Amino acid sequence: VAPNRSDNAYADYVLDIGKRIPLSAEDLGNLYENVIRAVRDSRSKLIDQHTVDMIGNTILDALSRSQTFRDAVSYGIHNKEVHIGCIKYRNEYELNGESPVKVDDIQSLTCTELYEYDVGQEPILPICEAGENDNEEPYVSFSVAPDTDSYEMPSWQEGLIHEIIHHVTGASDPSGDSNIELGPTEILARRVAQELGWTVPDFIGYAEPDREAHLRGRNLNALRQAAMRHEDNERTFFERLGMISDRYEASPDFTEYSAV
Ligand SMILES: [Zn+2]
Repeated sequence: VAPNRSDNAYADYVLDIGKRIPLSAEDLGNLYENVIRAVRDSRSKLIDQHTVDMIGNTILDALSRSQTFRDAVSYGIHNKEVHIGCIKYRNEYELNGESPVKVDDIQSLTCTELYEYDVGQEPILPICEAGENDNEEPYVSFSVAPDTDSYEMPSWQEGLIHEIIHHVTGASDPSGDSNIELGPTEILARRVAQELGWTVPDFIGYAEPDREAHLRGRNLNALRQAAMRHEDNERTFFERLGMISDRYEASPDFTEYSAV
């Protein structure tokens, strides 16, 4: 009666059901407050204030201007998936397997090492996923935010929304090595992007080589931009990043960037 969480058809199945109780002005008003709070409470797991702002602004803009996003969010709330206000955000990264880098610790990385090797050989990669901690509290881990007005911004925004859709609809990515279908999560993310005017490349498969290479490129660039935003505080930037990646609570006020 219901499509598999992995089938393309799951996308329209959840939207139709979400439409049944649409978000009212009051509902929306409360979701704004909830989102602000969750983003605020995410600060200890994010890299800088810029990323905090971009995450917050992106979600609020999506709730505000995307019918699809509202429907997906309303579905979650009314049909026993995740309430958007429960999701917190992280910038977890991991070491790359093929990287030749002298270091073996995120904390000891440098800006030069990000720019030294191109895609394939970069030192670290973001963990992009929708997961939960031991308390079953839902989180999104995602790339640090690129610069305002960077080429990478719309794709980064689309990918952030993608991860949120995993929690909020229960939708999954394709079952295997899918080169010709996006899966329901990406379909929904792409519809949101279209409604919001976020230009992204027109891929047809979740795992087609061109998509893989694009994400890799986008992520490396976002990270390089983030590191450069904190060039003066290089050592503490990477300390904060390794700390997040080691799942420790970092300063909610971004102490490691203060004048001290
Ligand atoms: Zn996914």
